[PDB]
Amino acid sequence: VRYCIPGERLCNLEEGSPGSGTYTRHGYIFSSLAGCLMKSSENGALPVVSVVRETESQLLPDVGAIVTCKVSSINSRFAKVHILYVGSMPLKNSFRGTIRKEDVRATEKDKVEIYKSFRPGDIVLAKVISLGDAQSNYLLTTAENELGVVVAHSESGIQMVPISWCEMQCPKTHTKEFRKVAR
Amino acid sequence: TLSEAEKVYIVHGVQEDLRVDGRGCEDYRCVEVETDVVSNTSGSARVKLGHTDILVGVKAEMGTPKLEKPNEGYLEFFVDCSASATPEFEGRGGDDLGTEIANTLYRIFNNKSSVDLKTLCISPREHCWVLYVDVLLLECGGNLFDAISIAVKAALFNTRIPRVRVLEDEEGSKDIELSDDPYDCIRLSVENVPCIVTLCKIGYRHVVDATLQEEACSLASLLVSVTSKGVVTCMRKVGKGSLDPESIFEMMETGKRVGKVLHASLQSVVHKEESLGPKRQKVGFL
Amino acid sequence: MKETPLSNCERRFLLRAIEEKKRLDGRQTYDYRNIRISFGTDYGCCIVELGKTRVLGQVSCELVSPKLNRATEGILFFNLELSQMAAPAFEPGRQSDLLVKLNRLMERCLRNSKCIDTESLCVVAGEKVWQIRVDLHLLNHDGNIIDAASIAAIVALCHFRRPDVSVQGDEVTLYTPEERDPVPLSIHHMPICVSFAFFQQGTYLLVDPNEREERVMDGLLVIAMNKHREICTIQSSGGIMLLKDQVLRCSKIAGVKVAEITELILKALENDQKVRKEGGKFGFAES
Amino acid sequence: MAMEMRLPVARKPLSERLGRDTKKHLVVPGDTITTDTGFMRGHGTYMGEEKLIASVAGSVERVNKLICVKALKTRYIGEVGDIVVGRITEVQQKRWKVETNSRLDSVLLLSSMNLPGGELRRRSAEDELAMRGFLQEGDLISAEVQAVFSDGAVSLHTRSLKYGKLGQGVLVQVSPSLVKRQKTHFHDLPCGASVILGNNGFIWIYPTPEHKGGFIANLEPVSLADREVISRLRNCIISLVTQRMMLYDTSILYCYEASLPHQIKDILKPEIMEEIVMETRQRLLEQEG
Amino acid sequence: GDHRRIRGPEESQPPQLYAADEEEAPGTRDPTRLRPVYARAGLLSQAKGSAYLEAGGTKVLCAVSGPRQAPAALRGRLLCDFRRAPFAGRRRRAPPGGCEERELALALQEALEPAVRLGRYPRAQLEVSALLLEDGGSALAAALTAAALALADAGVEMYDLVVGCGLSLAPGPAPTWLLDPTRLEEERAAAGLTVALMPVLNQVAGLLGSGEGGLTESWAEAVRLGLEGCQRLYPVLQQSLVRAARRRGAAA
Amino acid sequence: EPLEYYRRFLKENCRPDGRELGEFRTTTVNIGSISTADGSALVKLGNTTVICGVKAEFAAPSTDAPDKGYVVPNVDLPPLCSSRFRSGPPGEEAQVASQFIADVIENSQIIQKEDLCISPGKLVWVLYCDLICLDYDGNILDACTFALLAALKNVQLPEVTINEETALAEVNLKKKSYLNIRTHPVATSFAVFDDTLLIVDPTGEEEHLATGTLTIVMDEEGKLCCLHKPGGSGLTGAKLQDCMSRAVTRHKEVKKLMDEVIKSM
Amino acid sequence: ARAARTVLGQVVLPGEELLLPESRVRVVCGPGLRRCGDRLLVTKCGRLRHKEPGSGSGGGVYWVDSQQKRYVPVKGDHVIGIVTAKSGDIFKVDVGGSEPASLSYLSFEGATKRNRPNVQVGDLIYGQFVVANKDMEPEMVCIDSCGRANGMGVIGQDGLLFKVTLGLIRKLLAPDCEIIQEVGKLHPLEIVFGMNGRIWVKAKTIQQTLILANILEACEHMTSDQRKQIFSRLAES
Amino acid sequence: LELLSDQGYRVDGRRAGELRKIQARMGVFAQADGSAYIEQGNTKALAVVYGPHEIRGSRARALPDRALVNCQYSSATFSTGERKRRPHGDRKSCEMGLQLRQTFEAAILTQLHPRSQIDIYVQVLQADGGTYAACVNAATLAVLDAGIPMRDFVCACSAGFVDGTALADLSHVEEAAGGPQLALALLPASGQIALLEMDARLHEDHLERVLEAAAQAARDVHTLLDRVVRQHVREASILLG
Repeated sequence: VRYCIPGERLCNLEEGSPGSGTYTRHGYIFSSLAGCLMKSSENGALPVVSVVRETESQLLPDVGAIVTCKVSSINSRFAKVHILYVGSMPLKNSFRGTIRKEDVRATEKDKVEIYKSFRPGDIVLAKVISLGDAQSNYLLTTAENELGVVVAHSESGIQMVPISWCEMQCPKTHTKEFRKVAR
Repeated sequence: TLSEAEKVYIVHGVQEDLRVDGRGCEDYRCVEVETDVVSNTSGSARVKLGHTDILVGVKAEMGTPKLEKPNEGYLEFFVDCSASATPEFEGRGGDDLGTEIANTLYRIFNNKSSVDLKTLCISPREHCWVLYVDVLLLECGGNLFDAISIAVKAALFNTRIPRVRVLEDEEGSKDIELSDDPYDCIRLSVENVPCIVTLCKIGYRHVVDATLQEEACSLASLLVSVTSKGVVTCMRKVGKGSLDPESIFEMMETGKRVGKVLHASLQSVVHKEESLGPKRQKVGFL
Repeated sequence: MKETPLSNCERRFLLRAIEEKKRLDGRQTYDYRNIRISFGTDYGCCIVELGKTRVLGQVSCELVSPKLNRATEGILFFNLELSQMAAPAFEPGRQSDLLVKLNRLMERCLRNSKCIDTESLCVVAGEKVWQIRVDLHLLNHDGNIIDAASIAAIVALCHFRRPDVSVQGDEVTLYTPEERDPVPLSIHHMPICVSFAFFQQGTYLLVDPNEREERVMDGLLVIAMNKHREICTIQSSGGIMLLKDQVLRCSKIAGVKVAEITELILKALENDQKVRKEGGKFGFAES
Repeated sequence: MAMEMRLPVARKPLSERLGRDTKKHLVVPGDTITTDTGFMRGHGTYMGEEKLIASVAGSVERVNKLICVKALKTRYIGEVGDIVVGRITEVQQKRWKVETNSRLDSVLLLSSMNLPGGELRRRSAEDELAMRGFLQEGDLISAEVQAVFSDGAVSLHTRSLKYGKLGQGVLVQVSPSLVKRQKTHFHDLPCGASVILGNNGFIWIYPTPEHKGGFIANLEPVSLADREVISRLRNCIISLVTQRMMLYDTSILYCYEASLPHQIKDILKPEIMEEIVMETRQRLLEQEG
Repeated sequence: GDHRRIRGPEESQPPQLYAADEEEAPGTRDPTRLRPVYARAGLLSQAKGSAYLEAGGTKVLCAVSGPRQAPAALRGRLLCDFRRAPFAGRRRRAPPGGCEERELALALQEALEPAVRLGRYPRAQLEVSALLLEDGGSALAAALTAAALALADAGVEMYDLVVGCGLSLAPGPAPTWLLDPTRLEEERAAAGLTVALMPVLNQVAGLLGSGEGGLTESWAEAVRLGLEGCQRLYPVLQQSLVRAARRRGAAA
Repeated sequence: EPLEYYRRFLKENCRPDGRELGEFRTTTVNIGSISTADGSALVKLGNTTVICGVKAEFAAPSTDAPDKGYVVPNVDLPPLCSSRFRSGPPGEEAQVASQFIADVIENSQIIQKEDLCISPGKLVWVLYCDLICLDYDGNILDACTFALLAALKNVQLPEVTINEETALAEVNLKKKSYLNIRTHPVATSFAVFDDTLLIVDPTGEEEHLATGTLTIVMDEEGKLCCLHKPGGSGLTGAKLQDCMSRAVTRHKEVKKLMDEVIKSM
Repeated sequence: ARAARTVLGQVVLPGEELLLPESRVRVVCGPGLRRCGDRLLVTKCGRLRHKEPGSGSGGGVYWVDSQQKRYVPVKGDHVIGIVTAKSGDIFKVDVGGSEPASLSYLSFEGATKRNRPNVQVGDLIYGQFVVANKDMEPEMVCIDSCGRANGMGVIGQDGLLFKVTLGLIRKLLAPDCEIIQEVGKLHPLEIVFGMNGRIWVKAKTIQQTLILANILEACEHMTSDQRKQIFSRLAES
Repeated sequence: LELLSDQGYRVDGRRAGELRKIQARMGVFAQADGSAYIEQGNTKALAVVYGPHEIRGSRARALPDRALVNCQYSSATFSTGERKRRPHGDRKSCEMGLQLRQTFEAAILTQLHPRSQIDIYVQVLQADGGTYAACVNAATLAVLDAGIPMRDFVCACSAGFVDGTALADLSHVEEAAGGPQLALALLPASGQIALLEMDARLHEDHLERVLEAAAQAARDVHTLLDRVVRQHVREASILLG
């Protein structure tokens, strides 16, 4: 174990290769961060050096993921969300995703309707597909019956229960709201 | 701004000791100097260096001296970076560069040996002179600081403060006595007022009067302030880039030589003009 | 926020009704709206409301070191604020053009016309002089301001009273409104602006335009006048091409209008004095 | 080294050195062009009270029945076949936004730019993402106009491989009313270089190659004997423009041939400028007639 | 009158100017000496990265509000706000400033842009905020070093660290270059100078200077001296960062 | 899911950090850390931090009260405290806190302005007390008041004299004089959740997700200088007397602390 | 907190809770009310009002006849609008609310890509909302669901558009209004009432239009004197 | 000191009905799209017009119908003998901006350059009276040099009233005396006024006089300007071919 510093060299190119958090100058590698270094080894015997600030080491929500999020803004076209839990490990770096109109149910019907599936201020979980290019806009999908809304607060302040596939109700009083209930 | 291949062209040109204007790396261009442009000022000057046109006004007003230095007066600098230079300046966008240039001009004159301020004192702690210098930008074509400095010096040389006797009297009554001799107005020496010199580094070679197209191609620029003797008042560094420790020395030596030459030429020119007289007609903006 | 856009329907209807010389509420072209002048409890406050446009005016005093160029006569400080209650668009620090033009115009009109005596309000020539500031506030915005702002400033500066002062040498003694009776100001003549609005490049002209008429007009001619027929300022805004006879006629109008407004103002002050001389902290005048 | 200062000398107006007394019809705003039965108006005029009134300062031109004006300074209005040189300013999801001396922001649609070699199939998202890595913001393109929109803007394209992106070279910005409207703006001079003369005021000067579409950057050095020529041409063009004369092959070639005695730098000093321009002008005038 | 702060008096001059005495002069010392340095990174919590540096009467903070969305055009930015607390220095100045704060801010930006690599932080602006609690000598150099520490702490990429050093000139008959001085050695001085470099690759990043006088050779000696001082100072900062990283490893 | 996660602890009569709903966090001070200033005081409540520097200058009084030495506070919440603040002029929270500090200084009457007049009508002291936040983890008013009081006890001023011949005043920076302060106002904070749940010394999040806040300054002799009650879900005197008791306790604690410090010098 | 039946014609003020009698019978919470458990919170000052359906099972309905100026996008309301801009397929129209509503180029009666409607910026419209909610921007349409514009679409031109209070409309549109009936006898006309306090009128001449607009904006409290005054004026136009 | 000697002369040595020799030029700065310079006595205005170009930071103000005129005013510190600071941002330079803007939006004929900035800039180097009109005229010459279409020379000047007579093209002396001064700017061809500012007290029947006097002074200024412009155009064309 050794903690490194943004100026100190680490190794020749002949004794390793840059993985991340480094840079190269004449015949040498030079760190670029205050953190811990690690030289992984492939079956090829040539090491890959890298440097990490394990405070927030690294996370990546990949395609076949199951990620929760919160519905902030909506439109007749799409509904935007913020990423909270990638799997079960939260991430203070809240990424921002989107859910399209058709990419809401496995049936793919155009008859779907956002305002009867989602509302601003409820938690869902979905599967990402596209990472995004410019703004890293995650595009999430809920084309499955065990997906979508799980918790949803009532007209004013009550948490509702997922009665059926597209119905939810508050336990205190009686009122049938419409969402894309999960499971 | 400009592309990448043009930058390659320019840097290999410099490395070869040629430039788009077919001049070397130690060669300014014809700088048109003029003095006594505006009339309502106690001093004035104008410079046209290639495609950068600067005006400079100098007003000698009467004000209270500074408590820490009542035995002598002071210079103040204001800098109107008129949007007429590039439209990207307005009531707020030019304040940055104006402030930068003004702070430089101050840093050039916290020297105590440039303008003999003691000569600007009438009655210590009671009255004193104040030199309000007002720089006015009209184009931006590079080598801005050197031209501004040359203008400051030509304006100082062209400054004519009147003599005043401030006589005290009891029961708090003060009187100012003028000298009705506009020909008998005093003149402050400029044998030490320094010129700025902007050495921009391109590739592995340094350059003077760095035209815009070459400033965009550079990474660092050392500003030096030299007097006709050879000393170096100020030594600042500007640029979003790095700079080696050895090249500093070459830059400084070159600034020394260029300052000698520049001050010689300016002194000769302005003596010439002062000799001519009203016969010159003061061609300005016409 | 933002102002609701203007429909082409209203625009065309207005232009046509002008062509036919028909205003909306039912008045002619050479007519103001019923202007009311109401007073407060504190000497120097006036709320003047013409139709729907209400404007408040307060007048305050201070003693301060004068400025060297004029060490004998005092100072005067105007300021007009466009309160967000006047209209949505009037966010702070956004509608600055209107503020600037109004304030410069009002300063010019009152100050440079020498309406009050900046000399009478001297106490110690070189050390202490008065300082009269007047803060106008726009409460409701329906149409014509300059007229309202001016009527308010004038009613105030004619309905204001200073704390009396005694002096001997350098010994200056201020006193309270309860120890002596505050002294009024010194006016020479009361100017009040008059606003004309041009439609169709100059063909038609209106008086006291409403808000819509200000939105479908191209040009604005302000004219300051007195009861003695003395031009104090005139200004053209809106980028419009007028002529000579137009301004001449507008002036011959402003004459009568200002005479009448002045009569009203004087009646209002008379009535307010009568009330306070009978028990009551108000004063009211109606066009 | 060498530095020089000099006072400003007063101009010598009226260009009396020529002595022409032109046979033109100059005007200025408010001036009343000939008022007659149904004369059509063009760029540089308007109508008032049944009277044709100029709008801009210059000479009037009366084609068979059309009355137009030909100002002396404008910004490049868009034609339909004029070649052009342009510096890029933005890269929008769909296209590129380019800066000419025009009253708006010229436009190069992604559909227009030629592809590496002749690999022409169609434009997809992959091309939409190479839209940046190939034509960087700030680069230069030598194109020709495709069309002019009703809002004034100019959509331009690249007909062949002679067009496209430019090498390293050098550039000048002059007024667009100082390049004769003619053909073959693309010249390759015997001096050892080549030049592109925009219908706008952007001139490009590049050394001429030996092989004979910008998809590769030949960021190689340039022989001194091919940079000195370029710099001399640059200064000669600046001279020509500073004296307000037209600009094309023979003009620049003859200013070149004139500026060999006077070295590569001393031909911006107004005296040298003026004498070179006078020599060139006189020899053009006398040889052509 | 400012309407965003409390109504105080119009003007207010300090008492010192009304004093009567010849202030004490330092005298002699080892010109190639350095003050005792206390540098620690990781002080502040609510900030992605922070650092604190004390050298004599000098006491400086720096914080780094990290990437905040806002090739050669999609290249990062860093805007630096230098600010001396109104309770530093013999005299008081209103918080705003507007004369020298901005000059030293430009200095920080010009000395940091090189070290930091901004290609990896596109479409982003790093808000660096320095604060000078007490002035006791070389100030701009301490600020450079502290901003470097705070950046390296927040984990922004770099090429090398930034080490500063301030010098002054003794106005005596035999003028010697005084290294890492005090506010007294700096107000009773003829010339001042400030170097800042990246010691691994041995490259200056931003320097500055001024003089009642001087000359080429003197300035050159000053430069090399400041370089040596920065070299001798670097290891302290190294150890400080290592220590903070160890504390992070301890927390989890 | 922050609020829920927090109600769980609240109903377990605790907090997610280890505080028993009625106790503060580690409170510490440091006196005389700064020479350039007349008075200096650093305060920190765990993560929260504040620093006061009090400078002394001369000035001419008003005309309504010549024998009044001004005391001008100004609070500074620079962007390095938290990201919710931006480089520029002062926002709203800084200004509110400034007015709070001034109201305190004026009502508690810790200091007699008359004790700052040298030559009435001509000179009088002005104490520029500049406070600076450095970590806004929460409860900044308590820290501000406590640092103000600490530095304002540390401050010792010089002595001045007047010469009729010169008609000017001279200072003696060798001899000095402390500054008498009569009352020792301490501030105690509260965060009121939905209806009846009052937590003490609320940190950042606890203030973000709260229905209301409250602050109460409690002088030593069983009196109050300020009851800062900006909005909230409401309160009855029964949820208020308890806060006053706890405020008295906190007064005792911090005054003991400050005494120990001024005696450990 | 008492006798919902005894204050059905009284002035209720916000904060007031009122409770209703009963196993029970479904009822509906009006616009100015709100539900707290089994009680009715009041949210707007008003002369309370009640109604019951012709049946006996529906229960009832309650509300408050609150007067005000600002409008809120509601569903199934006929509304005048002012096209503010056009973005590609949809063009945005102002209503007088929080944010501008949206139309679609193929919502007008009989329109497709090869047949677009004539809508120019500044043009005014008479549509109705199909999605009016607090969470999403409101979309409107100028065609009944069946597929016919039963009076919707662009208004036209050559008229006067003014603005009044909402309660004034809610009163005028009543089948038992006297003013708008008496006006049908003096001179002809044709007018659009928009539930956002915005009214459109047209007649033959212009004097009449102006008199009419003044009547309408005053008819909330007109005196018999002014009433017959403006009536006589119309008779003399 | 005095303003009108009993003979009819002024201080400067000119009758009431005449004015001071304007000396101008067109083409000062080449890095722009239009530039000018004028000295209407001791005054020295300087104009610049960066042509109809693209709007950046569109900020939803690019008028689609017409063009966007943005004119900025500035009075240098050393203009007056009394030094002043903050020449921009003041409450007077912005009023001058409004005035110039509403004049040239009237004249500049914007209906042909929609969605485009015409950036006008004015700097006053020396002020000795008639400080607005010099700027109007310099900006006019600039516009013309930039080939921007415009209905007519928008020529401006000032008049005043002293001893029952009207003066033309006031200076600072009689401008400081406090008498009525009426500045205006009109389009000669049509006889239409584009701007009419005025500031001091005077009777009404004394209005037509100063008004027509200012108008005639503006006509004279028109003559002088147009002679300059014609020399410029002629020289340029001759050099072309």
